[PDB]
Amino acid sequence: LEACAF
Amino acid sequence: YTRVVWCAVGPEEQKKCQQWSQQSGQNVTCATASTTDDCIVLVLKGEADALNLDGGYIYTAGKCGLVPVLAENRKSSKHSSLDCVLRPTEGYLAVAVVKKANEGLTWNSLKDKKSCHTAVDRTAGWNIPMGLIVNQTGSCAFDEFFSQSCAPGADPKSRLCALCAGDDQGLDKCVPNSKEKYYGYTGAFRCLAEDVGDVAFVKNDTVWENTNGESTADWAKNLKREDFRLLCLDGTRKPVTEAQSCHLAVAPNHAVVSRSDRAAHVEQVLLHQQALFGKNGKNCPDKFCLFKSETKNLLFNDNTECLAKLGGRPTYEEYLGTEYVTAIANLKKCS
Ligand SMILES: *[C@@H]1O[C@H](CO)[C@@H](O[C@@H]2O[C@H](CO)[C@@H](O)[C@H](O)[C@H]2NC(C)=O)[C@H](O)[C@H]1NC(C)=O
Ligand SMILES: *[C@@H]1O[C@H](CO)[C@@H](O[C@@H]2O[C@H](CO)[C@@H](O)[C@H](O)[C@H]2NC(C)=O)[C@H](O)[C@H]1NC(C)=O
Ligand SMILES: *[C@@H]1O[C@H](CO)[C@@H](O)[C@H](O)[C@H]1NC(C)=O
Ligand SMILES: N=NC(=O)c1ccncc1
Ligand SMILES: [Fe+3]
Ligand SMILES: [Zn+2]
Ligand SMILES: [Zn+2]
Repeated sequence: LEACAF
Repeated sequence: YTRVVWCAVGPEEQKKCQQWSQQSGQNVTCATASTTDDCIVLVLKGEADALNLDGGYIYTAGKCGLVPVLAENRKSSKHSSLDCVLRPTEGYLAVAVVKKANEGLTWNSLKDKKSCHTAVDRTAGWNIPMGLIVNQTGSCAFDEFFSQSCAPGADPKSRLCALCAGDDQGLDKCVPNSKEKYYGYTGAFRCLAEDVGDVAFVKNDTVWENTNGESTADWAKNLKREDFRLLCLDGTRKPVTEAQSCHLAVAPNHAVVSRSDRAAHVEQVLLHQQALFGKNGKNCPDKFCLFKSETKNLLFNDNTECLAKLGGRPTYEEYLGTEYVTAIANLKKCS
């Protein structure tokens, strides 16, 4: 729950 | 002003987007991708400005810095002298739907049945039901709860795609765009109507718009609401007239998102665009209707009355609401 999933 | 580049998902949204582009006098132009995720990538790259997203995608895009601009607002339940654009959005009801004739089926007997989901990662068709199911079964093996499913976006060779049918030619089986016969709200409900699946996870609004003549489409034109039942969380079954007391959750309305960068300009143009092609819009139905595409829900849900302004300049988390946000968080722990 933090990094942009791309 | 400059142009706004809309991102269409799949060839049918592309074609509709191009009609709109033409009618807007290139004020709106189009970029097209094979999936919503791909469209979110184009926007992030700055090649596209915006698109309308389901809550589950608003979450994805939000983690990436994209922001809610305007939300879809439909036929207000209550009486409101307030213009549609200013009215608060009410959220839609996520429901699990089955055939009345499928007599033994309740929420408590869903294990090993066949499921129809709008698409992986979406609010009503996916996040809500699997979140609920993972929690109740105390297992992250949501890929093995149902014997077979059509969940556009899952591995095409997996059980989750087994029930998906692809396009006219049987190509693109399980892709998450309208080419997949059982994609999205209507496609998942069709999956159920044709008895490919035992239950469909859509929203209340979908049952009504495709039954009792509300849809002239060949697969739906003869469907009747009495033949369908909603599955409540307490194990009971109810007529599709009781969604208010038999839904899985209330879901945040789809919303247009864009780069924080372009949020203001995107909002400008859309307000003007709907004044032109929206409901009672200057050029709708005469020249083009942004919110129509024949129950196919292209670019925007067909039941959309207008795109409404968002009170409180909300973050994607505030737009989605903390409850739904944690719901998604927990479900993603599973992967
Ligand atoms: C579930 O969906 C249907 C259709 O979207 C809702 O009925 C629409 O409701 C409006 C305003 O409340 C009526 O003016 C329309 O006539 C209804 N549509 C149709 C096709 O009948 C229905 O109220 C919804 N149920 C709940 C609990 O929200
Ligand atoms: C599944 O259960 C999880 C965790 O039990 C839920 O997440 C919790 O939500 C409550 C109610 O909103 C919050 O107060 C808690 O802080 C959350 N806890 C955790 C562990 O994160 C989630 O609501 C459930 N999933 C769904 C969709 O119902
Ligand atoms: C195009 O954009 C300009 C500038 O905002 C506006 O004046 C005009 O009405 C738009 N035309 C159409 C058809 O959208
Ligand atoms: N984003 N907000 C909503 O759509 C909404 C969410 C929950 N209840 C009412 C409205
Ligand atoms: Fe949705
Ligand atoms: Zn409720
Ligand atoms: Zn805020």
